[PDB]
Amino acid sequence: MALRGFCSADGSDPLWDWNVTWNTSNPDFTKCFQNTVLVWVPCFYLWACFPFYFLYLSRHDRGYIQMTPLNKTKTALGFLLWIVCWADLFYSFWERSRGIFLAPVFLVSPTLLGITMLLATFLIQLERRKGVQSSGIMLTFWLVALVCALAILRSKIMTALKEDAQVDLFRDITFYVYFSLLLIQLVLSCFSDRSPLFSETIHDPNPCPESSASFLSRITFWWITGLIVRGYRQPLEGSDLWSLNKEDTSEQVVPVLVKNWKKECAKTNPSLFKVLYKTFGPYFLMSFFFKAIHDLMMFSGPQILKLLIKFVNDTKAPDWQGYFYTVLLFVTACLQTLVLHQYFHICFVSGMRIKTAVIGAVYRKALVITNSARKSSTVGEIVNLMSVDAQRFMDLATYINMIWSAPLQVILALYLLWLNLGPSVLAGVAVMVLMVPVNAVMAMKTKTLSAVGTFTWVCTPFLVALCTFAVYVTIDENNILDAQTAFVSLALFNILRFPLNILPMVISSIVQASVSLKRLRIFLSHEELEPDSIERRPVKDGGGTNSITVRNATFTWARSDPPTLNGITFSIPEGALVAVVGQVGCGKSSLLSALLAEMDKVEGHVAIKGSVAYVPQQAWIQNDSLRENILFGCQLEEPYYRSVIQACALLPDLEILPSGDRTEIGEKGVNLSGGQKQRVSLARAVYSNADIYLFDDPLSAVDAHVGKHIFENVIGPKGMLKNKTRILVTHSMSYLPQVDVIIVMSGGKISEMGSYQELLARDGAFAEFLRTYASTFISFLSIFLFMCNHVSALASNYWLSLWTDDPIVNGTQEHTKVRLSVYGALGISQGIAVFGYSMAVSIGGPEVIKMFMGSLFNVIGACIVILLATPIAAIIIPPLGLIYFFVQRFYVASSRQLKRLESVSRSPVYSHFNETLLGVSVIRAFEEQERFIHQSDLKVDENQKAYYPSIVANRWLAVRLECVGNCIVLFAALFAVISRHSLSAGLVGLSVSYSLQVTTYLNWLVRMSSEME
Amino acid sequence: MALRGFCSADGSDPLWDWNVTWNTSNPDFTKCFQNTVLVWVPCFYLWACFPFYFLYLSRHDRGYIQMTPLNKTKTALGFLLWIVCWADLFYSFWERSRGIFLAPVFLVSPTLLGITMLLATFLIQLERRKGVQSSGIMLTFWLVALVCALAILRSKIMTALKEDAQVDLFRDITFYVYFSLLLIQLVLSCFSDRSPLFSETIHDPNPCPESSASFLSRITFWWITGLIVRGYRQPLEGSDLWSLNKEDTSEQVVPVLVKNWKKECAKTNPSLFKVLYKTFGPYFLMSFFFKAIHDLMMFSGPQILKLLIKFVNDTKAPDWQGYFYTVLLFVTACLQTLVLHQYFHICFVSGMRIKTAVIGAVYRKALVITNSARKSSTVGEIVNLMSVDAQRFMDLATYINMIWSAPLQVILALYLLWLNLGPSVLAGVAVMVLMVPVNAVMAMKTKTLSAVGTFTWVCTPFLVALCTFAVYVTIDENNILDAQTAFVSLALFNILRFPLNILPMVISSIVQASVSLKRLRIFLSHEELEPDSIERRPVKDGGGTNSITVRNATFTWARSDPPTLNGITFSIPEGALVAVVGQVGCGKSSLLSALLAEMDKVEGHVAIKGSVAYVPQQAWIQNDSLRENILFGCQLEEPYYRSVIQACALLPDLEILPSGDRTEIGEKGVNLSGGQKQRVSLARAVYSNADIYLFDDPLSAVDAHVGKHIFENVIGPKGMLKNKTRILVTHSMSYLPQVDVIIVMSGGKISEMGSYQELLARDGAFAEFLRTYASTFISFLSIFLFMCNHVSALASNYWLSLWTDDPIVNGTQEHTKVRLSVYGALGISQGIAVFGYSMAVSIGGPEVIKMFMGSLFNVIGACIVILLATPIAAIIIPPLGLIYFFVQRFYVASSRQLKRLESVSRSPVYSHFNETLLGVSVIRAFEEQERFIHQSDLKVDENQKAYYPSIVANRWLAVRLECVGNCIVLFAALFAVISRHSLSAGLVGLSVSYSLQVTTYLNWLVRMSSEME
Repeated sequence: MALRGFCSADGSDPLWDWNVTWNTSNPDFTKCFQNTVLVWVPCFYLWACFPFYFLYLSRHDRGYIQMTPLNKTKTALGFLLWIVCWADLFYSFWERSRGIFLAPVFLVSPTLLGITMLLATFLIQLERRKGVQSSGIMLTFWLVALVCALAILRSKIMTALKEDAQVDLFRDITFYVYFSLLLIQLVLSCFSDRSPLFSETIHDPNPCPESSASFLSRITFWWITGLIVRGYRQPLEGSDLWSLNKEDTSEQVVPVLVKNWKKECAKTNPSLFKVLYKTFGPYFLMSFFFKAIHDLMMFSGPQILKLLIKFVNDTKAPDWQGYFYTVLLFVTACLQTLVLHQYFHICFVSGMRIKTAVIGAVYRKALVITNSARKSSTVGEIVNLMSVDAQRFMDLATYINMIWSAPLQVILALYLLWLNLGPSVLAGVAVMVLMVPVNAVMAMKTKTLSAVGTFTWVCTPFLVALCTFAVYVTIDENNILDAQTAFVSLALFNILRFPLNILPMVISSIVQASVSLKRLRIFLSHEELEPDSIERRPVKDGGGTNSITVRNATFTWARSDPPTLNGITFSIPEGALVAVVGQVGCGKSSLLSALLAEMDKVEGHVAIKGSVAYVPQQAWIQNDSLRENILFGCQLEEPYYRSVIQACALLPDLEILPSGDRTEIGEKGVNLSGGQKQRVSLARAVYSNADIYLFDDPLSAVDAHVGKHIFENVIGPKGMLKNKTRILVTHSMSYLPQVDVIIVMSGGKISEMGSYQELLARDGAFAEFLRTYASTFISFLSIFLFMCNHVSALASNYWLSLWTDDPIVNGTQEHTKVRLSVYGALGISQGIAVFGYSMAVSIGGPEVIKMFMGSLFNVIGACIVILLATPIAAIIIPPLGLIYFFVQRFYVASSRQLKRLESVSRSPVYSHFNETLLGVSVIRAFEEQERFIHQSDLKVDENQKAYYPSIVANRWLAVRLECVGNCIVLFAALFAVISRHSLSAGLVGLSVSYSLQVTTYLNWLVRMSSEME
Repeated sequence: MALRGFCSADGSDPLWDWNVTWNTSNPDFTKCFQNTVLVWVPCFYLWACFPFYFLYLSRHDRGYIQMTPLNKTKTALGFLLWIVCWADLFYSFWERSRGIFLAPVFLVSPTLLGITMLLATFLIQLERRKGVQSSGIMLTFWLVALVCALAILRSKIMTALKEDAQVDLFRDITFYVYFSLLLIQLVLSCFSDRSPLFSETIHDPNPCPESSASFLSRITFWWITGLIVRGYRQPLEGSDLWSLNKEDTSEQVVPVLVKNWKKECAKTNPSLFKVLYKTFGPYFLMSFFFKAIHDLMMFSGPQILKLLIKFVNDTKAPDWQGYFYTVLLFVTACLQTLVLHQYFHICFVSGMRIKTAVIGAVYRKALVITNSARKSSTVGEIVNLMSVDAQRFMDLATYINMIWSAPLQVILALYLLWLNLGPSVLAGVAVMVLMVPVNAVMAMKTKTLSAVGTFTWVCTPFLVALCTFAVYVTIDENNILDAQTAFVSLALFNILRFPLNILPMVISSIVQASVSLKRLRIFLSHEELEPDSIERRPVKDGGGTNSITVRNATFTWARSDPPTLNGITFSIPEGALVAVVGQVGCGKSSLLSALLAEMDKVEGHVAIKGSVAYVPQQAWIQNDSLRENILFGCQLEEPYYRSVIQACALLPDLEILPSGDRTEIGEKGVNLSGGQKQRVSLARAVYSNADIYLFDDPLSAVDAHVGKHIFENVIGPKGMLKNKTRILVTHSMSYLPQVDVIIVMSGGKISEMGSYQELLARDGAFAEFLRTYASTFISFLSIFLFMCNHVSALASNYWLSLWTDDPIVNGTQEHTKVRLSVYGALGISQGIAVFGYSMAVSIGGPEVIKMFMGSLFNVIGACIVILLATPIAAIIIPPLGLIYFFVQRFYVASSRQLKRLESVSRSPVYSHFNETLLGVSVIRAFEEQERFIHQSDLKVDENQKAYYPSIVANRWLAVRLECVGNCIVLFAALFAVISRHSLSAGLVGLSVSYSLQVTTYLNWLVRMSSEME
């Protein structure tokens, strides 16, 4: 209560009077209020946002924009804005000192403005130093200060020329100068800044323009209009799209997630969503504050409307009041559409940023890890995990914020409806519960009346309103239907309807996401890094005499099975032909694979020296050129290519092919034979030019006569690779005598080792093997029904408006029985007509034309109602009938060509992953597993360059189609307040109510039932 | 008088009447006036501009802009606008047919609007067909129609909502739709068109943007701001300039003038003047119609000011009148500055287009015509005709339109002043004749206190005003100095002053131009075509046996002299060495030159064969590379270059040079000896590789040994040119015996011809010749004086304002004879102060700082006066104190770098013309005179590319610095009309008078006293 004594020494200027600002014909604020609150509010606004902005900006150094003249003039203006406010205080000090008592108010309030201006000037310099072009804080502060100064300027201009007023000629000049400088700075603080000294774009010439735009352009999504119009004439395809900004690329996201997951695993299990909470968490806290505010802006629509009606029925209030509400019907309807469409963008971006990391984390955990423990099917169990489970992590991101906002709106709307009407709404909302069976009906239709059901859905607002009003009127008495009662609930029900629709289908989505999480987690922890290290590396030393060393080796396929190899110990020098002999199923494959770090060793010491080349019995070919398949990464070399082709004898195979060594080999191409595949693999192996070669019956399917030249050309001692180490396994008989050393193993143990001559002289197991084997009319009806239904609805609304304005005498209002009778009769007629045209269209037939005609006729009716209420609105119909039109044609011809590129670019990632998963066994032997990781990175990135601008073109139109909807309410309220002396309450209520339901029906027509056709 | 019965049957709605539009508190037009005149005016405006536009556009086909959607929508909008106006007439016909008498007025107007709408729609398509992007007629028509319809809309909105009247609901909707469509079309018809299918710019990538700009941009000169801003930071030089538009080039103007002049000469200073008038007449006639509107709008300021001053003194007129005049103070002050600056551009372009044609005509006449009759000096008589006479043909273009507008303004202003004041102004204007002496004074100050002279010039308006008012108030006593009398004449004198000063220096310029015309015509009429046809061409036939044929030849140097050659007849075969022998002054040079078609023949037959090479005794070198000088256009050839260098023996000369054959030879370079020059010319001649060679003592200054070596190297029979025809003349005593045929001539007649042996055996005159030639402290004082003078002027103005508002009692102005005394005393004090600071600045010394300080103090006073008159104007001072500033700094730093390129580019054309005039003889001997015309063309075009945008940057600032001046009058009248209840007439008069004189003093500061220092 100190303000009363603070304002003056007599208490004659109370803060609020209610007799000077509201009840007069010329409102004007008092003195103390103007001096204190209007001055203080900007300072409090800015002083509570400086530490947060400073802390946020202390981590985002980006540039050094040096000496633009804008920074030279803005600093000067900010410094000049301080000296006048200081001079005011200096003059006040003089006046106090000499002879005048002036109260402490003049000695305190001015001194804060100087401090705030000094802080703003310093912030401009810091903002320039940290290098950001457009500012989102200076604009708002300048706007607020300008409005607060405009109020005082109007008050002073009104009180100046009243009657011979005595005003000191030292506070007018100061305030006028201050206001002019504020206006100049507001204009000047929105142009641009030149550029940072250095930027990321040094080589790529096509960057996205989002990094360089003004605050208003980013708010209104204007920078996307560049490539939309260009898509209308010139077809859109190829490199016309932009490039990423080096932040969403897969090379800068996956390592962070994999490191955090590895650290969490080493800490110990909680699911990976626990890690995602601490990785991608601080970007969802901005998507929670934006939603709630929007919700509180939804219920400022009806209330104002109610007030307006109460103003029309009063015939003695001052006129200007009717202009105070209308302005508030424009700001509130404007700030609501500039907040939701930013929360949507944040949610979509943070939901897209997760899939590009999960995909990479899955891929990097398959090619080099989880060996010998993979038992799930190769198709539909691993590849499906890349296309279905990871694709259900964007819906959850958008829908996770609808779990608590769904019941809040319902509770608030029910409370307001109960406050307005009374207990009857409990029955009325019961009808709302009674049409929960209607959503049950559409659900069971989806399981399996569709048109009949949707027309009952269309008609159900009428049914619920009629039932509510009948219950309100029939029960009890002495209740009169005013304009507010019958014209507020109609909007409240429409607002409340949507959350009762959104509640289903969400609880199923959450369950499905939770189910998918279990599978993702069980796969990401499906191993314990089996091939960590058991060998002496494929190549560790560049020089040695003994190639393969092994002592006391023992390996097993699985940890729960008896060992298959025991007591394995041998040594082999360099450049010796070693051939092993074993029976079918003896275990040759297991021993052969144990050398490639594909087994589990319990005890033993084994080592190899030099890079290895592997030729498995099964061959795989990547879908590419035969030249590329043979080269396998290495560049061409002549006549090395000719030499290796001659050695492999590929001349007939190259000649028979339609284009030689350039056709489509493998899948999605011509089919070959097994022998040709084996020859191609052998050619690739010999081209690899390794130190040790490891074969596995590479000539079984090749004809023996044909394979004779191959054996005598390369494998035999006459070949060009006689200086390397060769290992060959087979069950052939002919090639045994020409090898150097023969090793025979059975029962998991090696029996004898030695040369062919020594084994033959011994006449032991080899002799026994040789001896045993011994192989050495409806259109016009539909139109008429449409017209009947629409005129029935219009007559219903007109009759309700006429009824709501009946005079009140002796409690009741004349007659309240015939109105209900005619209302019910017309409702029954409309219900008959809707089913009649339902049957007509069902017999004639579809839904696209249905909704198209419905929306067109409804918007025509919405226009004609406003035309009938006031004959001056016809000025604004033409100009608003064109701006919308040009929006509905650019979007259809530009969002239909960007929805086809994704279907083209989707397949390659899945195909590449399937190929890698099928060829991992051979890909790991060559020690070439980084190139493939890089390769599968450049295809996912190509599916996120043509997909990012396919959703912004959805946040464009939606914004552009809501300003049109909100520019009719203002002009239907302003043109109705001017002529309050001749308009009843009902007509104003109808005109205002029909202007709210235009944006929904305008947006429905453009998206659905237009692009489909 | 038919309108009275046309409006209505009983004539109850007459035409204009002051009882309903002017004397009321709510002005509103009547019914018949609204129905007829406002509607009819647009139709008459457009219907009187269609044939002219059609005729002008039927000759300027430029493109085929095909199917822009703007042309698709504008036609539809026009066709829609037609139908509503037709429907109005249809409904009127129905109403007249059924039961209603409605008068013929409703049956005429719609059928007259429909025709205009259809014509506009057709004109859009016709405009599209001929390919013009921006239209200057559609915008004006739409604006006029909208302005006319605004009043009808206001009346129909005012008469409907209030008074509870009855309005038919069939004419409101039609008019509202019509107004909305008009607004939409006005907005839509000012964007752009796409492009013509083909344009001139196919190769050059830097065209001037003037060919592609909107109407508003062309009017406001907003396409030169692109490079003015760019030149501030990056230095301006080189290729940053644009290119011509293929219309001002010298290859497309000179032929037209030369053809017209030749035709006029063949028909037979009236001749040249008539030819110029017939050639460039059409584009100058547009300059007469633009210096008529501005002259009339000049006199619309004093009338409005007088009306406003009279209105302020009235305290019962309705308030809104004060807002009708102020708007008229903005349109009139705006249309005046958008007309003069469009006449200046046309005048300057027409002035520039003449010099580029006169220069080309003179050059094409000089080189190949007027031979043997040139007697004027080579310097200062012909070259001066290219730089002085043709440079005085741009001032005449601008000043020729000031010969009749100078006295018209004087006469009109004198008549108005006499009407306002009376006979006293005749005495006062006599005192205004009294500065005819003082301008004569500065005239003699130009011939030989000058600061004192200009300070008396500054004080002159005060002196003449004081004398006029003293004379007005002294004689008799019948008139009282009101506000209008003392505040209209002050502006009228200032308006009238300038033409009284422009009149001198023009009559001298006209005389000088008339003098220059005589010399230009006497040189251009100097044709006297010498080389018409006298020879058989230098080369006509490619095959023959006799080289030179001559019979009965006779030639003379001049037509008024006895012939020097008579009885010349001889013949020589192909490849014969012919040497002629003559005495000194015998006439060898005359006969030698006669063979080159440099003489005139009265009788005889002479003929030559094959292209000729000429080596005159005097050699000329163009300032270029020695390689280019020797090549003379031909490309280099090896080892031809080495062969000719060895033949000419140029090895020591090339070796001794600092860079060999690459130095700067000739003028502006190193000097060379005469022998080297002769050797260079001989090398050029032999490089020419002609059929007939003609020498003239080419070894006079050459050393005897060097000359002998050259003679045996090339000229002698052992040389490489023995197969062609050689002619040599000399007086040497050694080379005669080795020649084939010797010809001796004397007295103009050839005596004997024959071989050396025959002549020696004859022992005639040859033996005689042989034997004959064988025998042989103030700064602060200046500041104080400045302040005293300015406060004295301010006190003078304030005292006059106080005096003019004295009450009138008994016919007299209270008591006079006391204001005049103090007025004169303060005037004398101001004169003493200005003389004192004159002496101070003369002793201390300059003019730049003088005018700078004067303008700064005057412009600060012009703002302090407005601030004192009304304390609310302080809002507008800051924002207008910045827009001007940024204009003053860009222009100074961008028009100082474009005023230096001309000084660089001026010299080459004069230097090239001098070189050509000195080399004419050799340049014509070689039959190479077409390349040099192009060479001299390519430079005058380079002097007109950096000069065209050096004057538009003067029409930019002047436009940008007059809207600031005209935006203070509006805000000083509006802020003074609001508070008429507390302001006397004197303060309003002072404020409005001082607000006019701000543009002149703002423009004076930027151009002078700023750029100079």
